[PDB]
Amino acid sequence: NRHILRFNRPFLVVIFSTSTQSVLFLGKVVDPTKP
Amino acid sequence: GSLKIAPANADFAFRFYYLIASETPGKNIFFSPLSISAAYAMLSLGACSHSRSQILEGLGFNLTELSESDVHRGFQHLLHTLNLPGHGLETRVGSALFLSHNLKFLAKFLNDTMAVYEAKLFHTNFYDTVGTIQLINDHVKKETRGKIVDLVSELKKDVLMVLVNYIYFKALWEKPFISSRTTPKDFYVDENTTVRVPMMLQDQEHHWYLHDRYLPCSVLRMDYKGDATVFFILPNQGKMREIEEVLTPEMLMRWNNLLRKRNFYKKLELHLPKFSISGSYVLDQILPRLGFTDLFSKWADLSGITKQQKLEASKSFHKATLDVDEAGTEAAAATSFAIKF
Ligand SMILES: CO[C@H]1O[C@H](COS(=O)(=O)O)[C@@H](O[C@H]2O[C@@H](C(=O)O)[C@@H](O)[C@H](OC)[C@H]2OS(=O)(=O)O)[C@H](OS(=O)(=O)O)[C@@H]1OS(=O)(=O)O
Ligand SMILES: [Cl-]
Ligand SMILES: [Cl-]
Ligand code: NA
Repeated sequence: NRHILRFNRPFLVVIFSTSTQSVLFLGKVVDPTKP
Repeated sequence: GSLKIAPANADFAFRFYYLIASETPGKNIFFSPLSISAAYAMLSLGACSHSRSQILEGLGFNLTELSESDVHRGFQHLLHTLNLPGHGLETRVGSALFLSHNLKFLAKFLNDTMAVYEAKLFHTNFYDTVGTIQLINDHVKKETRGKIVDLVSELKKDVLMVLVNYIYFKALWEKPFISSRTTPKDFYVDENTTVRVPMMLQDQEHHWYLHDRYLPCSVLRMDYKGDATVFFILPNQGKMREIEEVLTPEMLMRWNNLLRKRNFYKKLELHLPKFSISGSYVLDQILPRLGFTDLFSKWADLSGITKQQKLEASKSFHKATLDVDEAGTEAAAATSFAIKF
């Protein structure tokens, strides 16, 4: 099953500006049912 | 160019992440490194001597390679670029100084913050703690379209200035999800803990992704409409720490460069939660462990702000929020820094 991704366990997030090459936001989702 | 400051800013981003992840493992993390970097670089315009160079070094700047001018002009260009119009992408970054009605601030400091960081100046009465907290927090809330509430959670009566900045980001997916396909699914927090989340689904599009052969993870890069991307990095079950140990600017660039080759652009069945997370940090408690011991000590030289009183650091907060849904991402953050006498 190499053409599937399930984000159903903790994952990391890197939001990147490609014009400035800046990491705008960085984080980790451990439990998405905490707002 | 703001390319001269890109290496230091990324270094700081990943140093901050690593500290949080290692000190509070098993917890949601979310922050804006850019907001923190820009706040502290702006603050440094008011620092003198050793204190000025130490803030910039803490932020990752190599002052043998870069001049102070290279740093500040880099931020000016960075912030200008982010604030320019885009079609399916809103980014706004702004700064402000809340200045004591009483005190005489040095014109050079005020001029530099306006010229480089486009700082808005507000005057306030810091004897009115309740009113000043509301004024600052309402400004940040308004600028973040309601997302960052109660940024400044404490304020001492001897504060004479609060620096703030904010970032607001709202961007559409190039490849959005169809919301009729979103349904609740199991999310495995750990071996014993399972929660329910709305899981978005798309399966007709090609996406940029890889299964890393050197590390226990997969990496998806999703493009936004406009000049932004997001990497979603999915460690294999139980391998989050292993990926965190290697999460560096160099690793991000490795993944990015791998995902510039069309053999990593393939059809994908993608299940991604619709969700919100947030982060809330006390930077005055954290940053001494990332190179900022001078700034938060009795020895800090902030005599570029005023000659009228001897100034020291007070509280510094950072809050951030992430909202992911079928149409795109909304992310916001803000940073405060209070100065007392
Ligand atoms: C864990 O190393 C093995 O996988 C490498 C790719 O892993 S990935 O970076 O997660 O995709 C593989 O090298 C590949 O890397 C290319 C590159 O440098 O960008 C390229 O140089 C290689 O092709 C010439 C490419 O090999 S391939 O994907 O198998 O076609 C490693 O192969 S290598 O010959 O040792 O460099 C490596 O494979 S192995 O030692 O487990 O057999
Ligand atoms: Cl304070
Ligand atoms: Cl295929
Ligand atoms: Na884009």
